[PDB]
Amino acid sequence: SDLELHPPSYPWSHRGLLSSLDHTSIRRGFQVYKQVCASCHSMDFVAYRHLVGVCYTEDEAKELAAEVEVQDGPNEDGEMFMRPGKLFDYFPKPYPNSEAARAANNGALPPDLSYIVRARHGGEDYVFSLLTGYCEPPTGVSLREGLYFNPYFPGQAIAMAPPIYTDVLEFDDGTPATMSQIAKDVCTFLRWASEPEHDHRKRMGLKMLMMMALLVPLVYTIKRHKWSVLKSRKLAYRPPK
Amino acid sequence: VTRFLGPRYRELVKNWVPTAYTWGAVGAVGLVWATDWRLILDWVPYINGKF
Amino acid sequence: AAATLTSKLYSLLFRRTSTFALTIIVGVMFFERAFDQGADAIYDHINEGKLWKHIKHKYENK
Amino acid sequence: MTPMRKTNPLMKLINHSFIDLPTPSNISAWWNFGSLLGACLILQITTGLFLAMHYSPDASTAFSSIAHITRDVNYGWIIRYLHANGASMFFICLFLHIGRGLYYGSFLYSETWNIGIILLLATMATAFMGYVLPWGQMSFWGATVITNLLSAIPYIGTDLVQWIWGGYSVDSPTLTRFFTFHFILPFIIAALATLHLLFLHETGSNNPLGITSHSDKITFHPYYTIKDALGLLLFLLSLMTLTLFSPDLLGDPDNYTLANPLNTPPHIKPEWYFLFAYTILRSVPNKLGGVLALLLSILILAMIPILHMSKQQSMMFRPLSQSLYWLLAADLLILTWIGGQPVSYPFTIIGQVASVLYFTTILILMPTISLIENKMLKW
Amino acid sequence: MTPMRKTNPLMKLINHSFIDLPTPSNISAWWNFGSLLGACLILQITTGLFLAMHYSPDASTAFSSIAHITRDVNYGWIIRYLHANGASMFFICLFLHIGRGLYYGSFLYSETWNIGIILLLATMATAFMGYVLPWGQMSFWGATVITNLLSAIPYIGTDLVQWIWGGYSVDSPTLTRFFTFHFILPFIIAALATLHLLFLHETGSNNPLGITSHSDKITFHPYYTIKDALGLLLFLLSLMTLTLFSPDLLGDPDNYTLANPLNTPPHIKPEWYFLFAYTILRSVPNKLGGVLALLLSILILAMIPILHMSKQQSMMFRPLSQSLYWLLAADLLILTWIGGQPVSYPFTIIGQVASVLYFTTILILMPTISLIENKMLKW
Amino acid sequence: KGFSYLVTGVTTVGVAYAAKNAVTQFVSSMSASADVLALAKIEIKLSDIPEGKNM
Ligand SMILES: COC1=C(OC)C(=O)C(C/C=C(/C)CC/C=C(\C)CC/C=C(\C)CC/C=C(\C)CC/C=C(/C)CC/C=C(\C)CC/C=C(\C)CC/C=C(/C)CC/C=C(\C)CCC=C(C)C)=C(C)C1=O
Ligand SMILES: COC1=C(OC)C(=O)C(C/C=C(\C)CC/C=C(/C)CC/C=C(\C)CC/C=C(\C)CC/C=C(/C)CC/C=C(\C)CC/C=C(/C)CC/C=C(\C)CC/C=C(\C)CCC=C(C)C)=C(C)C1=O
Ligand SMILES: COC1=C(OC)C(=O)C(C/C=C(\C)CC/C=C(/C)CC/C=C(\C)CC/C=C(\C)CC/C=C(\C)CC/C=C(\C)CC/C=C(\C)CC/C=C(\C)CC/C=C(\C)CCC=C(C)C)=C(C)C1=O
Ligand code: HEC
Ligand code: HEM
Ligand code: HEM
Ligand code: HEM
Ligand code: HEM
Repeated sequence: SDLELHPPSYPWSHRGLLSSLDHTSIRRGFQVYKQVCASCHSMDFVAYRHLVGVCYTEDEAKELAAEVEVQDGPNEDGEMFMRPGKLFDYFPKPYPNSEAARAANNGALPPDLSYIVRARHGGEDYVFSLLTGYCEPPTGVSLREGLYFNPYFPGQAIAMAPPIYTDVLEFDDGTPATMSQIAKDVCTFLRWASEPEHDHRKRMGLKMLMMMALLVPLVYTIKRHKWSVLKSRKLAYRPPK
Repeated sequence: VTRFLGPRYRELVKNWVPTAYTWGAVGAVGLVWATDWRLILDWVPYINGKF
Repeated sequence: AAATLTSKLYSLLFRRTSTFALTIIVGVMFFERAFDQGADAIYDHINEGKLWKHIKHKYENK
Repeated sequence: MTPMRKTNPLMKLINHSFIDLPTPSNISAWWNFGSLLGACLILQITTGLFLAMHYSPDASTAFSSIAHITRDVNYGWIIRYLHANGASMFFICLFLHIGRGLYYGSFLYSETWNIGIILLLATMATAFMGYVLPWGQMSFWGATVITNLLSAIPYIGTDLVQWIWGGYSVDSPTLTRFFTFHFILPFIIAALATLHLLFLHETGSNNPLGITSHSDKITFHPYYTIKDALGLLLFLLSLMTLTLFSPDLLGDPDNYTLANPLNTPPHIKPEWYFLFAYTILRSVPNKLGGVLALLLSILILAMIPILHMSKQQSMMFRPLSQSLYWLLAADLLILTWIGGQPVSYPFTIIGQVASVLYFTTILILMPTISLIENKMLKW
Repeated sequence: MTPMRKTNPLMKLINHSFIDLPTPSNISAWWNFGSLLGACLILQITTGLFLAMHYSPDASTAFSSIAHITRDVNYGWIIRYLHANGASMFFICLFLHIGRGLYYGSFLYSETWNIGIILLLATMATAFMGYVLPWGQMSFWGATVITNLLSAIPYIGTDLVQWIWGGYSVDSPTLTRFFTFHFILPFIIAALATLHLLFLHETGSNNPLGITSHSDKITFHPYYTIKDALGLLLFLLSLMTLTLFSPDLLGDPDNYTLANPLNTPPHIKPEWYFLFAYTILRSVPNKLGGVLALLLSILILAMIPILHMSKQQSMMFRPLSQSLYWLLAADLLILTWIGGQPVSYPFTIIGQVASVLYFTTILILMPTISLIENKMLKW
Repeated sequence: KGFSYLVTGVTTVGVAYAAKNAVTQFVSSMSASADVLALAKIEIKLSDIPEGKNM
């Protein structure tokens, strides 16, 4: 109803024009996603690869993929079976179809997270504020029993129950688990999942800037050199008298 | 053909030989650089960024 | 009294256009390596610890 | 013994158009965008051709295809962003290319000016069908709204809409034909551009002063080549900065969500370059009124040469006309800004005032002040 | 007031190119196949354009889309057959176009003759990639064989075959990539066709006698517009008979089966218009040597003007050259027939003999007989 | 003269550098998508297959 509360601009480590993404944050962010997120949210456009050079090594990724189970093509002279899974299978979807997901979530459909950051205004800033700020409704508003108040949601009513609290997980790194900490990591991981060319894009930008700095004055100098003959030309008018 | 034989044509080609050598070198070095052909770029003095 | 650097660079190289092209392409060969390496070092120095290549140490070789 | 570029037929054309073209010496930067437009076209063409090798023009796999380009195709993301960002640059140069003629009086070249109007309409169509290809929420619904705008025809109406759609709604058949039309039109624009240059050469370019430049003409190869090579470098600098630092600034989210025929976003605003006309439509409550307004808008450009009354080409020497020009530009800025805002009381009234002010200034104020200036000069 | 067609820029080109350029009065029907080729090109674009509105370039949906076009889409079947059969008519006209030049000495126009060779190579590329679009059993294997035949290139072959494939096999990426090339290439051919005419126009057309016809030139419009219209009517007659009565005679069945990667058909053969070359490569024992033969051949067409040593342009007054020309035509017929037959001792030797006979005729026999004919007349 | 030609000579170097890079991007896009490589050549296989058996 009322104009939605605009999230504030947070100091992300990659807000800078030339900064990059802390890859340890992405590692812990994915760790959060593996169980807390994948219950009903899905990442349709991500594979167990794309992580070999980002967070996890070759062997660790393969071992991690072995922990899942996919369904394989029809056995010759047979039927479908179940395969362990290799480094070309996308992340498991939680439900066979959208309608089944709606049934298990009071009719609400959890959007795919692959492009959520670029899909919503504010990007990760919006998500971080959304994950936190799960306060109670003010005086004078009521909500359906299966909905929760959130001032950052455009309708202030959301079917998402608070998903993250303290001590839900235990990072192997030893970093203490804190609602703010988990939110920061997962938001960074999502920003990557929607833009894995972030670091490369900015590196090329850096080279472009230095190359332009060298070139623009040089090309202007050549232009002035050729045009000098015209810019210094002097004229005179000498009629017969 | 038959007419091109003659002493002065020999003089002309001898004049232009060095220019052809330079252009041939330009083409050769440019091709390897554009294609980053490793085998010849592995014998260069310091350009060994490849592993 | 020594002849200026540019004058020597002109007579030996720039006077003949074929040599002018040859020196250009060799300079490209050399400047490409130099510029690329310098820019990469700057970018890494801006983001120590963030880039995963600096993180491999904590977990590698099992 | 004589030069070989004055005998070979293919070199005669290049010599006429490029090397020995007599061109005024005092032309400013405003005369560079012409070249840039073609350059941008040449870029778009090549950029798009490479995107076509991995795009599936189907309603069920188009969105997934783009996701695959930006995550699996080597340097696919940069190619996609260059295409998207290069389209906005096209319009920016195109608007500045048209403004120069309006200010300096280049419209007096009837033939060339009319060819441009056609080129503008062709480019506008190309950009609209390109923007629907990604098959995002904005793409799907933007096509629906703009395509339902032909129902205002008195007696035919639905027939054209259903004919274009290839069905009762917007679906795969519409996507496929738009893909083909998107592919082909740019090459048609290239042919039109050659006709544009053809009629231009008979007379030559117009200098900023508006006086005959036949006494101060210079060749094009040594001077304007480097001058137009510096402009293209700046053009690339701007384009690369936009792509490599703010890839999604002149766009809009909800294009990264799959199109849903059932759900509809609230604002559903079109692309920035198609915003001034959008406000003109909403300003008139009637559908037929709005569509006529949109068309009457472009038609004004064709009528502008007929509305000229001053005895001079350039407005450089006519300051009152200059002030009116800049007020008209500000009005266009207001129209664009309003297009980006939701429908509400202040915006609606402001849009109506801007629309009427737009038309009145062109159709009434400009001729009147031109006559007034002729009076103070004792012409 | 003088006619406007001699003052308007756009009308000057049309007047020069079509209405009023002098032409020989005696040119026979052989000189009518050039105009038909362009007409066919025009016909091939429009039909293909409509097919592009429904075709889906994917490994799985490509075959399905063709079936959908043939049955569900209105008049889809007729459009597809016009496109398919128009291709064959295009090559028939193209061969007759080339044949006329070889017989009447038109190759003396070097600039025009060389451009023609490029048009032929481009045409073949367009036709070869188009044959892959149906994605039938023959299309898949035809592309496989004609592409694997670049692994013979000294050191880059293997690297330049996977790059073309976009992978380590022939799959959907090849299909989409070929689709874009199929679309774009014909338009380049159209542009090149304008360079062909341009270089021709600066000298004028040839006549059967081989003597200059400046004494008896005629305006092109009335006489030859109706004559070319008659030719177009006859060309349409042939095309419609092929499509409306026996559409599939000139095609090869087994293309109506889904492409099976793990099933090599017993008898793989190219299309009828490409068979002559297939036999020239299948005969040479060396794989690389066969590629060098298929190329050295096509290019002897570029060498014809050098090997010319007669003192008469036209072979009309050269009875011995006529006998060789028809003998060479018969040799091409033999090569075509062998191309469609399985490998075996009789066909192989016949193909080998035909190949050597083809080459030696063009190189030695024709120059020698021309010299003897010159000696006979006491030049 | 040497100074002026030096400017031109240096400028071309920059133009050349970018040129090569740009082309290598467009050409590389046609080589092979990452998924093609992932699905191909990935055929690690255990040696545990008994004698005569064919897995
Ligand atoms: C049995 O299986 C097989 C088949 O069946 C299934 C087949 O189908 C085929 C056939 C192959 C088919 C598809 C594949 C082959 C494809 C190719 C060779 C070509 C590769 C390219 C393509 C897609 C791209 C095509 C290229 C295009 C558009 C680029 C050209 C663009 C332009 C504007 C053209 C511009 C040209 C201009 C300005 C130049 C102007 C001048 C000229 C013509 C003048 C000539 C100049 C000269 C020097 C020549 C004159 C020479 C003189 C005097 C010397 C004489 C010469 C001698 C040689 C003696 C094979 C091999 C096969 O196995
Ligand atoms: C013997 O002597 C002779 C000579 O020697 C003296 C000669 O020299 C010659 C000349 C030589 C020859 C012809 C030979 C070839 C040589 C040539 C120069 C010509 C070369 C050929 C070409 C470039 C090809 C020309 C074209 C072809 C096939 C046409 C392709 C391009 C097109 C425009 C064609 C049209 C396609 C059309 C319209 C599509 C059909 C669809 C239509 C109704 C539906 C379309 C709908 C839309 C766009 C909808 C858009 C909607 C939009 C934006 C939505 C808007 C919504 C709103 C609400 C506003 C001859 C003949 C001769 O005999
Ligand atoms: C201000 O003052 C000025 C003026 O006024 C005074 C002026 O007037 C002007 C006048 C000039 C202008 C504005 C300039 C612009 C003018 C115009 C009209 C604009 C025109 C624009 C164009 C034509 C667009 C140009 C670009 C186009 C079409 C696209 C170009 C690229 C391509 C087709 C693709 C090229 C190739 C690419 C990327 C390589 C990738 C592909 C491959 C290798 C191909 C893969 C293989 C295949 C097809 C296979 C082929 C072979 C096969 C199957 C088999 C072979 C055989 C076997 C045996 C295997 C100026 C400059 C000016 O300043
Ligand atoms: C684990 C952290 C977590 C993140 C990050 C996350 N989800 Fe969701 N999510 C939903 C549903 C249902 C919606 C749609 C409406 C809503 O939020 O209730 C949604 C919506 C969202 C939205 C915004 C929707 C919009 O339209 O703006 C984001 C962002 C999101 N999820 C991400 C079910 C879940 C469930 C299943 C219990 C879990 C667990 C869950 N969500 C946990 C998470
Ligand atoms: C859409 C693609 C277009 C291209 C590729 C193009 C191309 C060009 C070029 C290269 C020039 C020469 C520039 C100069 O000499 O100043 C030019 C001039 C001109 N253009 Fe366009 N143009 C396009 C669109 C338009 C449009 C939409 C108009 C609208 C009126 C237009 C009107 C003109 C006029 C009047 C001139 C002559 C200017 C003068 O004589 O000073 N053009 N065009
Ligand atoms: C003036 C010429 C052109 C203009 C103005 C133009 C404009 C556009 C625009 C604005 C988009 C959507 C960008 C986005 O959604 O981010 C687009 C998409 C596209 N265009 Fe064009 N385009 C032009 C020429 C071409 C050509 C010649 C081709 C030939 C293949 C082409 C192929 C495509 C493709 C494949 C897409 C899909 C974009 C995607 O998948 O992300 N375009 N075009
Ligand atoms: C592929 C599309 C082609 C088109 C649209 C085309 C068009 C034309 C036209 C309209 C003419 C004049 C009228 C006529 O001769 O009937 C002509 C003449 C000519 N063509 Fe083509 N041509 C094409 C390909 C070729 C090829 C492959 C060659 C190979 C040799 C060629 C060689 C010639 C020559 C030598 C002439 C001069 C005829 C003369 O002087 O009498 N053309 N062409
Ligand atoms: C000289 C110009 C052209 C030639 C020689 C040519 C030739 C061919 C050939 C031989 C086929 C095989 C069809 C079959 O075997 O059933 C084909 C298919 C096709 N071509 Fe064309 N083509 C030309 C122009 C075009 C153009 C301009 C387009 C689109 C703009 C196009 C689109 C298609 C499509 C969609 C198919 C698939 C039809 C099918 O699978 O039956 N073609 N082409």
